[PDB]
Amino acid sequence: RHRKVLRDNIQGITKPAIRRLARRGGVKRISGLIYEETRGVLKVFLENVIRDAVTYTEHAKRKTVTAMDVVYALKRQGRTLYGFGG
Amino acid sequence: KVLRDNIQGITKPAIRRLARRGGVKRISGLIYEETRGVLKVFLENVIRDAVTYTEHAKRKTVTAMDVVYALKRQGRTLYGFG
Amino acid sequence: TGGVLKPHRYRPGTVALREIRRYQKSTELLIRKLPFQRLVREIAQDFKTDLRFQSSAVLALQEASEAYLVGLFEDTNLCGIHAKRVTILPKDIQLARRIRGER
Amino acid sequence: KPHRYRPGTVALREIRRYQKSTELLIRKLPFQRLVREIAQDFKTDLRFQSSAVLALQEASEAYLVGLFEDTNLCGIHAKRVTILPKDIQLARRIRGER
Amino acid sequence: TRAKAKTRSSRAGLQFPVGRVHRLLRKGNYAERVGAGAPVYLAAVLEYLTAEILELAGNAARDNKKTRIIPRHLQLAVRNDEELNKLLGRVTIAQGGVLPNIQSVLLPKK
Amino acid sequence: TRAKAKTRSSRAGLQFPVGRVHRLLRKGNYAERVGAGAPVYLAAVLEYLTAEILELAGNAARDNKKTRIIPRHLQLAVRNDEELNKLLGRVTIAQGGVLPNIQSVLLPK
Amino acid sequence: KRRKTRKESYAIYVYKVLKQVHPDTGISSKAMSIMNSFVNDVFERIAGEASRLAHYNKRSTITSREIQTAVRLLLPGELAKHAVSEGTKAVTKYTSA
Amino acid sequence: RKTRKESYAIYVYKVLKQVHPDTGISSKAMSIMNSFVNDVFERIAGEASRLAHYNKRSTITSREIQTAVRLLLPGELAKHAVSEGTKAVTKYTSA
Amino acid sequence: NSRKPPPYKHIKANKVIGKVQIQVADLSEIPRCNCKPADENPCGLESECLNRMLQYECHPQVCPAGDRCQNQCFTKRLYPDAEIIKTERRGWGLRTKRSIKKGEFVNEYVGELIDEEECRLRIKRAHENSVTNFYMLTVTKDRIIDAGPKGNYSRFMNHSCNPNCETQKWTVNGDVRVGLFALCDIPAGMELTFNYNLDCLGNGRTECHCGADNCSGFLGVR
DNA sequence: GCCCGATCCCCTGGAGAATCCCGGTGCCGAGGCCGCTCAATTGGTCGTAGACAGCTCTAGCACCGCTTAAACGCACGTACGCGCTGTCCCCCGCGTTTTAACCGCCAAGGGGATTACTCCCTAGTCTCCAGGCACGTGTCAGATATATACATCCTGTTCCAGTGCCGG
DNA sequence: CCGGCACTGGAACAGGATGTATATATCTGACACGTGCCTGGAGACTAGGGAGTAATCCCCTTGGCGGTTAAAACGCGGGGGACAGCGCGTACGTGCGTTTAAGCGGTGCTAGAGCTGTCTACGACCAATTGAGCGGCCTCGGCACCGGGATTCTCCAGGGGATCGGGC
Ligand SMILES: C[S@@+](CC[C@H](N)C(=O)[O-])C[C@H]1O[C@@H](n2cnc3c(N)ncnc32)[C@H](O)[C@@H]1O
Ligand SMILES: [Zn+2]
Ligand SMILES: [Zn+2]
Ligand SMILES: [Zn+2]
Repeated sequence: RHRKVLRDNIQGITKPAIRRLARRGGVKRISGLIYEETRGVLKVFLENVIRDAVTYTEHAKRKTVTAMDVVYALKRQGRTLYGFGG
Repeated sequence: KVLRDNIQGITKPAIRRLARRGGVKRISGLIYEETRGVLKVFLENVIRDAVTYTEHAKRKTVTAMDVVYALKRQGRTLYGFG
Repeated sequence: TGGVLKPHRYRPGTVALREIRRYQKSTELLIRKLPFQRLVREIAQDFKTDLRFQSSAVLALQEASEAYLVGLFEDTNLCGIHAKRVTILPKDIQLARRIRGER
Repeated sequence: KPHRYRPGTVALREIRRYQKSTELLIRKLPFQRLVREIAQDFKTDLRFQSSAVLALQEASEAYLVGLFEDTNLCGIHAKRVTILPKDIQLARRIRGER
Repeated sequence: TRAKAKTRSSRAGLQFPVGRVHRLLRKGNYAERVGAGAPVYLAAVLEYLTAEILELAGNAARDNKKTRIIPRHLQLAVRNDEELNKLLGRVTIAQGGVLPNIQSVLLPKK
Repeated sequence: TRAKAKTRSSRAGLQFPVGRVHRLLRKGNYAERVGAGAPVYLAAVLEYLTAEILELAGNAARDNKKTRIIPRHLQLAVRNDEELNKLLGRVTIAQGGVLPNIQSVLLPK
Repeated sequence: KRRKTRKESYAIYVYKVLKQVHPDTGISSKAMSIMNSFVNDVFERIAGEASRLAHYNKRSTITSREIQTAVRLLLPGELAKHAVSEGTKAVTKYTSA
Repeated sequence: RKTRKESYAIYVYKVLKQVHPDTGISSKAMSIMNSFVNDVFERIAGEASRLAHYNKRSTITSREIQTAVRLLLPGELAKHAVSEGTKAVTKYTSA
Repeated sequence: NSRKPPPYKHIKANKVIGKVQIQVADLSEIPRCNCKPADENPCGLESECLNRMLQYECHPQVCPAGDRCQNQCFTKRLYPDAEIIKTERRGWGLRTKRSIKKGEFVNEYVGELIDEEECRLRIKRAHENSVTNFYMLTVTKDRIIDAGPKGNYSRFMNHSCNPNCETQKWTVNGDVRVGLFALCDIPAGMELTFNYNLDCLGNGRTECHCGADNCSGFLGVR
């Protein structure tokens, strides 16, 4: 029954961890306010997918979010994902 | 009985009206030869699918539902014709 | 010896803002029907020869073309205002389409 | 005088380094603790598989890497080389999300 | 046919055809079988989405001193509601025009 | 069964199972009656499509001087061909990376 | 005359729901086609999502429970909280009598 | 127990040994080609269905499966694959 | 020389005479602003009124501001002050008696409606006797505002190459009207002036005896 | 010293004036009233899909210890956002004359939508056998670290061009 | 009024330091192969209807013709907006010393996915019957357009009482 309450984990997306994604995309010079907006952009994309994964799960009467609920939730938004079983 | 040059029927004031409804206040002078180039490639991708939907039914008339299905095939649903 | 008294012409930017508020309230179509209809029949003459169109089939492409262009010119305006301008140039449409996905 | 590389090169040569490897660029445990927490608002006491947390990391990375590709075109549109916070909102608003 | 007839709409208390929705579910190749409370549920979610749009359409048609809903009012009805604009995001309504909006940086300053 | 068994994929000269495509069509609730020359046509297309994304992946994997094929080679053989890049436009390939590309304005002088 | 064949629509149920929320206004002919098409377009989405729900789980039936989940997946935040209510009420009122 | 899980693995592998005899393939790669095929299949059949339903029919035939290809594959694929299919269909009958 | 100007029928609105008609509008061809119950000046001077920035006349029955919108400035008619004073050799001219501000609704310009053919006939008739026809203003085609026979106290408005007020062109209730506004705020006591352009049909034998640094020119040249 | 035939601040006899009240008349489209026909309700029969109750076993959560790669502050100096000013040019408003879009007709025939009638092509059962999937296994392609070999990046000490400015 | 002992600016390339690459030992765990077994695909018939084929009827697509007139085309002026160039300073890139969790191996464990056996309620299927829904025919009237008095207001109108310049 150990439900260790979680809090303020969005700060695990550090500053270098965002500079690396910006580099992979082709960005040369990064400003100083992008770091607080990329987290806000990510925490919104994540909800719209985890909500649908949990919905697909509740309908099958289970308790384990599986690796196909996520693939279906993504395919439902026009973001098909190859490689994890389809 | 062939046709040609009829792309000059999308005249200059006719593009200014569409721009004004868009919301633009000033307009350059080379937009008028670039808009006719965006339009003539939106019509081909739709008339191609309309003519295919027609030929599949062995008809000779591009009816009004061929166009609605061809527009639905590209995520541009159109309400009010079927 | 004989003259008239004409008033001062409108300041630039008045007859262009009156139309913006006028056309954003009507609902008509904005391209001449017969010139738009000859264009369609010419374009479709490259896929199958000697075919016919319905009266409300030539009238359905025209209500989609306009709603395509009017919605493209709303996203061009934002790029122009982004680059600190008022005038939309030929290089705003390309960025609009590129970011949107069509190219 | 430790040879002091000039600004603009140590970034330009790690751009061309991160565009040849295909690893994952975010930390595993810090990312996993976040997915498990966002999913407390929808149902208490959930359980994630091992391959369900790796299916979201790749989607998120492939979303951000292709948001920054479009950011880096607005910034060049405005005649700049840096990307400010006002470039991301334009990209999203033209795509159609905001 | 030995008793008095009643439709399945009046049983649930709806105004949409529970008899016609069942037929479309069957003859449309959606699944091999169809439960018995699927049409009764699917019609009560269609009358609600219709009421929610016709009410806003009537409200926006009242505010031009008019007494009849024409395709412009349906455009002005969805484009201003934050959820219906998202349900009908990629949908064109024939002869609807656009919304009145001039950018705040174009207006003649002083 | 006087005659000897002859698979329905050899009658056509294919390698994809016409016997399994037909069943997946029939038991997939796509229509009521399923024709008899439909799976023979669908398998021939499925087999041609998977023999154009592999002829390019092989060539991409031989420029890194390798013998096996890994996901990176599929992303390279997909985003470098203009028809498959339009067919598989909105699709992510796990462990794919991105295409080497650096804008022409940021370069030094 | 060949007695033209009947073609059905929701053009008389759209016209009955209107007199419950506005007892005196009317509706236009070219603006009834739009509501017809809206119903024909929303019915198909909510049915074609229940189809896939019942197929992922290896079932063979649409019930009053695939339709409830398809609605939660299709409708936005607040719409999908009164629609479920109206549904789960119009079935309790039907299974009772 | 551990009943089955069918896939197109042993056919994709057969097709590989025709274009590149001296070549292998990694597990992950295999699990991508599998999903590619499972995805194109129900993207083509899901159009033959709608075609047959628009024309008030009941049979999926070669004509529906062929037109569903011109509405899916772009450009030269739509012209190569169609000829690749009319060969198999022709050879099947004369057998 | 204490005589007075020849009588002119003082009038408050325009009068139709020729073949032209009236285009009075209904309460559906009038634009609607974006103001709202707000400070003392709704649709006011500094108020960012959509109609006011576009030179339209607000309406008391369509605007949300009720009836106190300060854009209704073509019915209140709150005009300038004391009439003709004596100048050197010009006819009479005018001046102001009460001070005003910058960009204020100075009096309108009102008279009779004449068409082009009646206009050419009237000027050619007045030309044979060389009466020196002086009152003739136009706005659009087949519509010319005349102030010769009758008019208002706007007819003795003097010309200059460095003016003080200007002649705009507003749109009031479906119709177009001419209203003169101020360039720079002035205390009471400077004779109001505005420039205008001419149209020569014969020759140029007129000089600008107004008085300024470059003002010599001609009655059709700046 | 008082008064009178013409002459002006004011008035009102009609005429006008023009516009609110109120009333007919004529309509595209909508709103109701019957003849019809065929799809939805009722009542039973029947067979399979789905709901429970076990029962095995595996894989997700939780812990602990150790090493070291990555996050974090901190300081500097520099390339680059951002405001300002000047200039010129190209896009807007205002006339004039030209052209072809709209509208209202009449007119002849291509082909779309039905209907009747007779194949032949697919679903559906049996019967039988081989293709494909899980399991256990060997061996080799690709991933590490080690060492050395050139590309690239940056600068500072030599290297022409012209004069600093003073003058006779 | 243009120049000479000795000064002043503009250009460039080796020389390090770094970084990416060249060829090898070594090794290990994942890919490619048989092997045995089951279940799903192939062969042969049989019965019912979905679609191919021919012939009709009439809707409606395309084709001219003329006439009124609003929108497109063209050229002239004048001023606001796009673009380049400078100048100042603020914020981000780079390198280094250090603290802080991420990553990697064992170990335990038990919660819950997964699989199989009964069996019972629930939906498909058939026959019949009657009432709802669709096409068609009449309506009525709420509103667009005109008048008719005609009320509220002025306005053009010459004129009833002051006014006076002389008049008596
Ligand atoms: C309104 S009338 C002026 C009449 C009279 N001079 C006055 O000011 O009362 C305008 C006519 O005066 C003539 N004019 C020319 N220069 C003038 C000036 N400087 N002041 C007044 N009128 C002038 C012009 O011919 C013009 O047609
Ligand atoms: Zn206002
Ligand atoms: Zn107002
Ligand atoms: Zn002057």
